[PDB]
Amino acid sequence: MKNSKAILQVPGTMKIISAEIPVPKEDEVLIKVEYVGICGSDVHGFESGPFIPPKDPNQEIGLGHECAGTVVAVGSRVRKFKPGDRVNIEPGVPCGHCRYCLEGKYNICPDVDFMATQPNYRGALTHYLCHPESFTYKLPDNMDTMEGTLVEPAAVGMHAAMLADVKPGKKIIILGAGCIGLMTLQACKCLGATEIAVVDVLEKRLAMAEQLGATVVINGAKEDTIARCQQFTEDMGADIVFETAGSAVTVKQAPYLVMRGGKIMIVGTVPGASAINFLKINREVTIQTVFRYANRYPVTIEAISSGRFDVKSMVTHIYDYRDVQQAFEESVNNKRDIIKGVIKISD
Ligand SMILES: [Mg+2]
Ligand SMILES: [Zn+2]
Repeated sequence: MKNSKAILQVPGTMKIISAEIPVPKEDEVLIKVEYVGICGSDVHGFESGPFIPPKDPNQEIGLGHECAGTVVAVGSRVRKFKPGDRVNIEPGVPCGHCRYCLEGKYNICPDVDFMATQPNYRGALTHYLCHPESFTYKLPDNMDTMEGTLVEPAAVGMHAAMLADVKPGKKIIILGAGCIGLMTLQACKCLGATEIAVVDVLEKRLAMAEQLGATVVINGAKEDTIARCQQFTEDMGADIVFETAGSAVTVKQAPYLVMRGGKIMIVGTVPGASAINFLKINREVTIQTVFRYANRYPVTIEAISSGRFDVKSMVTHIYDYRDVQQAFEESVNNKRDIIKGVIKISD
């Protein structure tokens, strides 16, 4: 009957204020949010605010973009969905008419409306929200709304592996065993790769990498990453190197890890500049940045529903919605022990 939202009142400080229940436009669904994931971008938003200040002096800055729930109402022209459907949402709604949308790259649309961002700052941390039916997806019966929430980061890794043309016979190195690195690992497995090395510095993440199917795990703090990778690839380098931690160490490392003619994929981020040794990759190596996802939700939902892609095992912490402040503090303070945290929104 009533709504509320968690707002970034000032960087580092969340609270929950009242909000009106949105009315779905004729092509939208109205969803009762049940789970909201916490990823790097939300934690950075909590710490710094959005990097474009709101045009409005006292704009209510929402947070959260990975979410799922149950349809409560639908707009008058919605046929795909009905009240009671459990769904997730793809949080980036592109313009649909620019050169990039029309060319199959809507993810890089210059007018994408992405949750908890620039023009509108609509956060998924709320009891009720509206979303276009075209970017909402029904969950299989064997997939709960917490799994539906984690389709979004899984889609990030799926898009990277698909962009990279992962295939059997391609040796893969994944730099980073955080959430996105583990998603990329499982995506590489779904695309048939059989030799996957995963590099991180935390033994708990490498334990999870091995559980999720890494062929070899390498602790860059206790081992020589370049030497161990050269052994892994028989001194030839890997066909594909994924950089997923967004750190300077890893990006600068990837040139030394890839084979001639191979690919380096930068899965998101990299906030600072990084010095690249192009001499080491002068034989037609490709470096490509990877940005969110395009047309990946169905195949990712498929992969999770089948059991081949395990997102439930990645959830290490579940926070109640009214405890959202601690959820974001711990996501900063105890980053060491969190693979993936989610926020449960019950009444
Ligand atoms: Mg995400
Ligand atoms: Zn567009």
